[PDB]
Amino acid sequence: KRYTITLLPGDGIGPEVVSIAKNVLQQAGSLEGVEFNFREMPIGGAALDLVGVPLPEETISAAKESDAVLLGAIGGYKWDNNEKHLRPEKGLLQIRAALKVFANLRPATVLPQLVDASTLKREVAEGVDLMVVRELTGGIYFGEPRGIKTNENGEEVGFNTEVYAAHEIDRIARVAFETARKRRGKLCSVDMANVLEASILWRKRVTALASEYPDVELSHMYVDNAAMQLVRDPKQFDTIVTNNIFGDILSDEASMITGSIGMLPSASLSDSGPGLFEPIHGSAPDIAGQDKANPLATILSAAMLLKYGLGEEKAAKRIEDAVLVALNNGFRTGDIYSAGTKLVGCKEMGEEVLKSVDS
Amino acid sequence: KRYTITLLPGDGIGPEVVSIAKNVLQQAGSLEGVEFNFREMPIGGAALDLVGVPLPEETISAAKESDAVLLGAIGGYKWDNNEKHLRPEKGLLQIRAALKVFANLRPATVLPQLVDASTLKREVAEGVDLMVVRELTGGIYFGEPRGIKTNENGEEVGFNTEVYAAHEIDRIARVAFETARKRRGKLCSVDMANVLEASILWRKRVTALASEYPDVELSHMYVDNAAMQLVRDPKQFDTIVTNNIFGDILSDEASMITGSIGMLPSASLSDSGPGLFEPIHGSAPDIAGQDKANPLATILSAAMLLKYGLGEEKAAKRIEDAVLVALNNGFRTGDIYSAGTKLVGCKEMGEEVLKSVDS
Ligand SMILES: [Mg+2]
Ligand SMILES: [Mg+2]
Repeated sequence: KRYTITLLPGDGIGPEVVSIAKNVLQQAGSLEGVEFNFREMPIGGAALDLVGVPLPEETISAAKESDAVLLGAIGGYKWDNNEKHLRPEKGLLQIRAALKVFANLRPATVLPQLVDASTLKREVAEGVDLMVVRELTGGIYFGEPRGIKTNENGEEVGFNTEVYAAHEIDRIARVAFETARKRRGKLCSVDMANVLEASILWRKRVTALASEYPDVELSHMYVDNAAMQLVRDPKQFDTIVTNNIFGDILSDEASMITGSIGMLPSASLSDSGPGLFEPIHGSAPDIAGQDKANPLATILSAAMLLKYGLGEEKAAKRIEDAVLVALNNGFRTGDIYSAGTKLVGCKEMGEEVLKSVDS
Repeated sequence: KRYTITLLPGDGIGPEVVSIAKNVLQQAGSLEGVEFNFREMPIGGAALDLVGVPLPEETISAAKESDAVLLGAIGGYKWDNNEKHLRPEKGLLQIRAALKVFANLRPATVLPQLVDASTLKREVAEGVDLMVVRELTGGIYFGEPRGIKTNENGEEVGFNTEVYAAHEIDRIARVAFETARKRRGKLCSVDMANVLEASILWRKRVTALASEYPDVELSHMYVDNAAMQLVRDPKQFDTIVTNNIFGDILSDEASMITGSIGMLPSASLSDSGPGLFEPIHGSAPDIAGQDKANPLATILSAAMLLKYGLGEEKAAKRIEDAVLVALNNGFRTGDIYSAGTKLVGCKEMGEEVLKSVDS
C-alpha cells in the first residue's frame, strides 16, 4: 500500500521528465490504493556540482533502502572534460554495481501510432515487440586483465578480457526466463558459441536451466545472425538474453529499428533489492528548460517500475493505457511529431497522460 | 596479360557458381587483352572427402603461388558432426591465415533493380553503397589466453581475450584508407574506445595514420552507434574500418539491410600476395545441382578479384556492367525474384551475363 521511491532527477531534461513521471506514478498508484514516499537524491553532473562526485554514498544508501529507483538522465557538456572517475557516467556505472542490478531489460516495441517513424517498411515494423535482457554488470567491459602494454620491442599491445563465471550467467538467464513468462513464453539466448569459449559456457549454462523453466520455449542464436534477424524479421522475437557487450549492441540496434528513441523505457533488476528504472534516451542538454522533452519514455519507465519493480500490474497497465490514449488523441512532442498530429510541449504531453489516468 | 588463378570450387553450390564466374572472368578479361591460367584445388568438404583434411598443403601452395584465388562456398551436412579441426570451415580459417589476408572487404550495395528486397523503406535503402573493411585474422576470435577453467569454488569460468598489437591495427587501417581512395574518400573507424583499452589503442593508431592519408576524410564512431546508424541512415557511410568481431557483426547487419544476400561479393586482401575472393552466401546444400543458385555474387567476386586483386579496373567494370544489364533485362534467380520479372535458373542467368559481356 505504501512504497518508498528514490528519485534521481539527474541532468539536462532529467529533472523535467522525472517530475512528470512522479505525478503519473502517484495518480496511477492512487487508483489502485497505492501510495508513495518520494526522496530526490543527487547523481551525475548534479551530484558533481553539489557534492563533488558523480555518486555520493548518501544516494547509494537511499537507493538501497528504497523499494525502487527512478532515474532521469545523466550527462552534460560541463563535465565532459573531467577525469574519467569524475564524469557523470561513472555515477551510473557505480549505482548499478552498488544495487547489484545485473539484469538490464529494454523493451523495443513499435507503437501503432508511431509505426511510420521506423525506417523499416510498415509491414515489417508494425507489431514489433521484443525484450532484450542484457547482462549489465559483468563481461568484457569490466573484465580483467586489461590494458595497453609495451611488449618486448617498441610496440604497444591493447587487450581486454571477456569473462563470465557460471553463477553470473545463471542469474541473468533466470531473470530472462522469468521475464519470458511475463510476456509470450519465448526466449532466444544469443552468443558466439561457435568461436568463443565464454559463449560456449554461456550456452551450456542457459541450456542446463531450460529444464527448470520447461514452460518457456528456448532457442539459441549467434550474435551476427541476431543482428541480421532484427533487420529482416524483428517480429520473430519475444525475449532475448545475452551478455553485456552483445546486449549493448543488439538492444541499440533494436531501439533504432522501432524508430522512436524518445519512447523507450528500461529496467535494471537485481536478485532481491530495489530495481533501477530509466529512459534510455540521454540528458538532451540542448533542449533542457525549453519544455520540448518527450516525457513518455520516463513515464513508461515508471510503468516498468510498477510492474517489474513492485509487482503492481494493474497500476502499471493504467499508465501504459493512458500513454496510448494521449497518442490516440494525436498529441506528439517534437521528436515524434508527424503531419496531422498535435505538436505539444513536455508539460502539455504530461498533462494529457494525467487526464487519461484520472479519467 | 596472363595471370594465374587458383579456383576453389568447394561445396554445395560452390562448383556451380565458380564455373560460371570463371567463364565471365575469362570473357571480360579477354576484351582487355588479359588471359588466365586456372587451376582447381580442393578445400572444405570436398577436400575432406578427397584428401581427408579441410585444407591440404598442395592447396595452400597453389594459392600462394598464384596471382589471385577465387573461392566458391564451404560447408555441408555430411561433415557437421566432424571434430572441430576437421570441419570444412576450418579450411577457410586456415587458408586466410596462410595467405595472410588480414583485410576483409565486404561491399554492401543496394542495386536499383533490387531495392524492394530490403526491409528498409525505399527512400532509405535506395543508394546504399558502403564498404566494411574488417580485420580478418586477429582479435578475440584468435586471442590468447582463452578457455573454460574451474576456479577456487569448483565453478567454471569462461574467458576470451580481445587483443591487438599496434602493427596489426596499422595494416588493416592502411588498407581501409587505400580502399576509401578507390571509393568516395570517406572512412569511418568504428570501435568501443569509450570503454575498451584495445579500442583506445585502435583509435590511437588510426588517428595517427590520418596525416599520411590527408586526402581521406576520417571520422570515428562507437560500435553500438554504428549498429543504429546502419538502420537509420546507411547512405551516410562510404568505407568503414573496424576489428574482427565488430566487423563480423556490423557487416552482417549491413548485408541484411541490402536485402539480397545472394548478390553480395567479398575480397580478402594481404600486404603483397594473392587475394582471396568469395561470395558471402553459404554453400546452400539444399539447392545444389538443382540449377537454382544465384551466380551473381560469385561473378561480382570475380569483379573484385580483377579490381582489388589484380588492378584490372576496366575488366572489372565490364563484369559489373554486364550484371546490371542482366538485371535491367528482367532476369532473376529465385532468391531475387519479384512479380513482373523473369524467373531463371543459374545457368541461364550466367548465360545472360555472358551475352552482355560479349557485346
Ligand atoms: Mg549502447
Ligand atoms: Mg558473420
